[PDB]
Amino acid sequence: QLDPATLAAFSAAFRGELIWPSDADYDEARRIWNGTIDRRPALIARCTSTPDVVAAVSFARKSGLLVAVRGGGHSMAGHSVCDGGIVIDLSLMNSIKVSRRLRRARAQGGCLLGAFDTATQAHMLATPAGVVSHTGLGGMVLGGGFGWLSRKYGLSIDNLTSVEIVTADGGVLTASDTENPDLFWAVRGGGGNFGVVTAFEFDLHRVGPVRFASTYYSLDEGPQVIRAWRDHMATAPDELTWALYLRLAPPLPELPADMHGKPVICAMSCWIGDPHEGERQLESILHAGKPHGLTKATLPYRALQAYSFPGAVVPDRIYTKSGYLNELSDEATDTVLEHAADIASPFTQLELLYLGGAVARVPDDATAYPNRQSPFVTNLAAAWMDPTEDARHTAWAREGYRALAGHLSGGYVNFMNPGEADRTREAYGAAKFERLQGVKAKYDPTNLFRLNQNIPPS
Amino acid sequence: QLDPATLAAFSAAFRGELIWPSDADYDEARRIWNGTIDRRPALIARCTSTPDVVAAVSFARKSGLLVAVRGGGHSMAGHSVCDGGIVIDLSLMNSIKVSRRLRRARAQGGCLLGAFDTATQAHMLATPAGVVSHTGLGGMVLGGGFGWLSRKYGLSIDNLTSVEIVTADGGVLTASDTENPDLFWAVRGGGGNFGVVTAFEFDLHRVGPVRFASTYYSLDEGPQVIRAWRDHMATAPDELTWALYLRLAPPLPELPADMHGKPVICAMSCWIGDPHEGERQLESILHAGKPHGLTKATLPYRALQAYSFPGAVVPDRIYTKSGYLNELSDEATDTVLEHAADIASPFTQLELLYLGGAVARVPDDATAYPNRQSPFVTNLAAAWMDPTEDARHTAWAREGYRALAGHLSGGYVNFMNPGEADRTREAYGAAKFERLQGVKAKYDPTNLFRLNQNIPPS
Ligand SMILES: Cc1cc2nc3c(=O)[nH]c(=O)nc-3n(C[C@H](O)[C@H](O)[C@H](O)COP(=O)(O)OP(=O)(O)OC[C@H]3O[C@@H](n4cnc5c(N)ncnc54)[C@H](O)[C@@H]3O)c2cc1C
Ligand SMILES: Cc1cc2nc3c(=O)[nH]c(=O)nc-3n(C[C@H](O)[C@H](O)[C@H](O)COP(=O)(O)OP(=O)(O)OC[C@H]3O[C@@H](n4cnc5c(N)ncnc54)[C@H](O)[C@@H]3O)c2cc1C
Repeated sequence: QLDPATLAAFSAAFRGELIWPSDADYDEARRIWNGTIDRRPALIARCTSTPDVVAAVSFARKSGLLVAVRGGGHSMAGHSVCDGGIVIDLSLMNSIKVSRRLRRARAQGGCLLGAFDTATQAHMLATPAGVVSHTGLGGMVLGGGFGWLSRKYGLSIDNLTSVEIVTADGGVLTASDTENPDLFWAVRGGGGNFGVVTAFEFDLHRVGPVRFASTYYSLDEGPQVIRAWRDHMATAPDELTWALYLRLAPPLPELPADMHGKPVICAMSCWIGDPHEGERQLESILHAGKPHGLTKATLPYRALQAYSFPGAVVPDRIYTKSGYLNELSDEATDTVLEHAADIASPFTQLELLYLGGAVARVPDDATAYPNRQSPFVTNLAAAWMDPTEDARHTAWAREGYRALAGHLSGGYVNFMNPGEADRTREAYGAAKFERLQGVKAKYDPTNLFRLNQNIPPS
Repeated sequence: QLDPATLAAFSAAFRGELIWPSDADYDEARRIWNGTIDRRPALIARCTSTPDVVAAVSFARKSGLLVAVRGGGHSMAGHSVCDGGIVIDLSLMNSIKVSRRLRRARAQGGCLLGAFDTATQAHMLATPAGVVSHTGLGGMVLGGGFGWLSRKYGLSIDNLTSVEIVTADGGVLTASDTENPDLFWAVRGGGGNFGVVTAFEFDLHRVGPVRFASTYYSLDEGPQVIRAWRDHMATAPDELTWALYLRLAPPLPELPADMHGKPVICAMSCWIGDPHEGERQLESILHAGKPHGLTKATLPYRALQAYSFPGAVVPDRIYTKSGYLNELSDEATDTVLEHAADIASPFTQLELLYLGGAVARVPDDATAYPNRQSPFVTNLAAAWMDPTEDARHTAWAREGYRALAGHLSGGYVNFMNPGEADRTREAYGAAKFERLQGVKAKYDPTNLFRLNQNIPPS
């Protein structure tokens, strides 16, 4: 229940659409990618411009409404919808302006990654981002953003040159390396904690065809494959990216039918560079076990981005446990394989990513992103359909994480689950957390923006 | 030179971005995909809403400025930029709202196809459109729209249920099967003649992974290959799509070095349905010649959409000559193969497409789109870099068209080049042209919207 004159001012300033609990499209509009999050906002505000976002931020502040901000809706913690507050929904703000000559993209805060990649790839350009096309640019970038171009070109934030952001007081600011640089440091890794980013500006790279391979190894050869991977990646050129996704084999025709539904290692790899050299490089890492269901192709970068994940199934419910590693020992490898063998849903993956490369050459305190120096990421990404099965899949992720606890440190804020609100200090570390609290105290002293991996002020 | 009060009235209502000739980004903003078209507008109005388009249309009408309308800028005739007028530039109106439950997408008139496919594929949904992701949804749909899903699900227009359209008098209309149906018939194939479409609504289809192959055949085997293709497609199920792209072989590692840069047939095919049936279906048509550089993949639809074309290179300059055929005779085939052997540029293709299927089952009078009953499309699509070579690549497409033209009928308005303004009556046929002229008399009597394949009123 809201103050009528304040609501009137808000509606008058707001050119976008307002979705109320009684409108037919409220239920669909309040659903986010993590279907285990069922929440009922008081109001959904579909913003169409920066002044729309200003109006919405101001209205939430005057009304005392809990603020959720939504880009693409992919929050693994469920942060983009609230019970009883306002959803500042940016999904209609999807435009990208690309300069081919200047190698620049200016993208609104509601963009979906596939819209961005399409727009830059019209000119054979790109900048690093995540591997699934319908992820939102917004939350991803603000937490760091990594994927197929990161070992070559860094995190998304390593290519961000400025933002336009609406702060909790209703003001609009530009943050860059030369203008409000403390805020610029903080948004590069600090999440939505300091305001609503309504435009991101990135430097772009020329990225022609990329030689790519995806294949599946039997878990019988699991030890030799994973050891080959971790050995190789410690000295591999930045141009090679090679990731392992332990999962049940999808029922696709390139795979023998007797392997369908059984745990396997799906290995995906690419070479950012000359495709003839890439072919040589990928053949050099494809044979540590027998590759089943091998697909090799020379792909436009936009098609590489659109390819993940084999099977093309969107799961309804998810639960993720994740952390970094500094090393992947033989015993950690057996633990990984032991829990991979117990995967139950065909949409679960136990992901082993190797970052390093350009990501680790950025000095640690240049941004708010922690753990550049830990090259391994393990993500126990449980995903399933049946709501009566939540406990069994959640358990797989939780137990696997616990079993590897001796090897795991830190944690990517963008892979954190709904129950992980207190992993924040550990993820960032004490020095970064303290600096972030100081920027929080300057720019969001009332913690208006607290549906995120939250950094309280002071 | 503009009346101040008229300009002030525009600025009072307009909330978008203006680009003037002295502005930094003028030169990139006025460039369109057909780089041979070098024109200099008085003003680029980058609209961000339906009221922006209303103000821009009324401003152009009141000011006497010639109106260009831009969606993705892919006009093969160069229609989306004008000398001395206003470009009503829709590229920032890129938002797509998808309802998974309703299997509906509402897309703004400025969307790029890859933005649209990213948004629908977030819900494993799709609807037919062209094969290159950076194509604009607006000009494509308005001329009809065909691609990988068309044999199965029709043209884009066969999945179109309504539009929001700003007409030349500045009013906003809805056209659907229930509201202004006369206009609705016309916008489904009649281009931007009737007003600026600010929103399209589409029915969507559930489209999971699709089995896909691309391979290259030597021109030595051209005759048996093309004859096998035309014979197979005559009775093929709707679920198989199979296209031939004659071109120079790209210098990719999957192809033998001795074929790089030589004329070949690039055959691409896919099955829209079960991927195991798809594998059986494609294996059966892959071997009409010896398949070199063979890539087979089981792809998310969004990645099939991002795949075209092998080499992933964007030409600066293009020149197109196209038509339909009712049958592809042996004599036509020989001519095709003879002119393909003369291809000079690595970006040129001679395209041989087979539509039919669900496109041909829509009654001919049901939309403004002509030649549903001709299943063959040939497109001599010259593309290149160096402006000093225009004559040699233009001559190639002209002479191939002339040597085939007796077998050709009609022409897709979206493949017309800048010198084909005179092909309009013939492309549409007498009946459709006459009905379109009456809709023109009703909705754009002053031909404000004449930078398109134009239908003058009455
Ligand atoms: C299928 C899938 C694949 C993924 N793949 C990758 C990957 O390859 N690499 C990677 O690094 N991450 C990846 N992620 C994680 C992703 O980075 C996070 O889920 C991220 O938060 C997604 O942002 P979003 O805008 O879609 O989500 P949302 O749910 O909308 O928002 C996430 C958070 O950011 C805030 N927020 C969002 N937009 C804005 C904005 N414009 N301004 C201010 N705050 C904002 C929200 O308030 C919230 O705290 C993936 C996630 C999914 C579900
Ligand atoms: C590389 C490439 C690949 C292609 N592939 C295919 C394909 O596979 N299938 C296919 O069917 N076509 C294909 N096309 C052709 C495409 O359909 C036409 O070029 C179409 O006109 C492109 O639309 P656009 O919005 O990008 O172009 P623009 O240059 O922006 O516009 C084209 C015309 O439409 C008008 N217009 C654009 N948007 C609107 C709007 N919202 N309301 C009113 N008028 C509007 C413009 O005024 C102009 O007359 C391809 C084109 C290219 C260059």
